Amino acid sequence: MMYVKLISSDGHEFIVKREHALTSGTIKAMLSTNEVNFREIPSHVLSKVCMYFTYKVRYTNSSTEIPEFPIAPEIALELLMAANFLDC
Amino acid sequence: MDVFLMIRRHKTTIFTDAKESSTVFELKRIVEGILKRPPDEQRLYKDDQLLDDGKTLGECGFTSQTARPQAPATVGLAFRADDTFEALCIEPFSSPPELPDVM
Amino acid sequence: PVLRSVNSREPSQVIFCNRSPRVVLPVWLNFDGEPQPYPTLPPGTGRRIHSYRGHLWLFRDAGTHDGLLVNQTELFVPSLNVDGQPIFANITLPVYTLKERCLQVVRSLVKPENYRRLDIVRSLYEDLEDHPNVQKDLERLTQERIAH
Ligand SMILES: COCCOCCOc1cc([C@H](C(=O)N2C[C@H](O)C[C@H]2C(=O)N[C@@H](C)c2ccc(-c3scnc3C)cc2)C(C)C)on1
Repeated sequence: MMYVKLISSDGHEFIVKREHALTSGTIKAMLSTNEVNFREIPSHVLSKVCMYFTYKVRYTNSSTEIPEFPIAPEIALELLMAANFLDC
Repeated sequence: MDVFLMIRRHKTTIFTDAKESSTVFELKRIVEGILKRPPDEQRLYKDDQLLDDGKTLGECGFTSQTARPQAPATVGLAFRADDTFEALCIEPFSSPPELPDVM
Repeated sequence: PVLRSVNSREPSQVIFCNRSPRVVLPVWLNFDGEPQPYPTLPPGTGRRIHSYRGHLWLFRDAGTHDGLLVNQTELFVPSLNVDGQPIFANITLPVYTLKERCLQVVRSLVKPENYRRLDIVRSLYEDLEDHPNVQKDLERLTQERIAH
């Protein structure tokens, strides 16, 4: 379907465009199914992952000046582990 | 001009974009297409402020400068639970652990 | 040997535009393929440069050596100036992978001696230590040209 649901370890449900979620090779495999559960990714990490998908889709193949993707120091370690698992 | 949003209710968060010129009502139609609830059973908020259906997202404070892809703006959502609207409730995200000594 | 500037001796005026929030390190690949570093560019700044046709340039973050794009690609080759009008070299941040961006932030917060003290998988420790390097990228770009 047009949108997919990504559920964090703490139960937050993130509804993102299917195309945006396909940025993650891991999610792309898990779908090919309209919902994915992440028992190791909390909401403060998964929300940032979804913001990254939006950022990536908006700024890839674009000549408009690309801004820095911000990562708070407090989330950096978990976000790194999540990015590594998600292949994105 | 595109505006990047997080439409939030309880433990639900929708990541979507919309035009700055698009209306609050048109955004309710987007929510309808996702969560299958009609606009009459929806209330949209910017912080504690209830948003009027005829107002544009730009008029509601959602501009390209404040609703970025990497830092989307939050739109609160409340549904009508049997003729009476529920209170706006947005469950906060989990807390990050304490910053290690190495940081 | 392969990735090197051509000694054309034909001047080409270029404007290096740092459209990134990083301090930029312009790198010229000399006639032997060796990277030669040039003076750094602060974040929103531009510089008029005297270079030559067929010369090769690449741009990196001056402090961390993170890769940057120039006109949406890795290498910049000054071309013929039409009407003496300079060639634009628009230096922008690439869309880094979320993994690479996380590695950058972690590298910026923890000293390299304390990478092993982080509670992460062994492969991620190695990923942090495999910091960006111009010589490694030149080897990679050279390998990718052979495939063609
Ligand atoms: C006219 O025919 C000449 C014939 O002579 C035979 C052909 O000559 C030459 C001359 C050269 C090279 C050369 O000069 N280059 C290499 C780049 O192409 C750039 C150029 C160069 O160094 N320009 C000077 C002016 C310069 C440019 C940029 C800066 C920067 S970068 C960031 N902030 C600053 C301030 C600083 C200095 C020298 C070997 C260094 O290679 N072949």
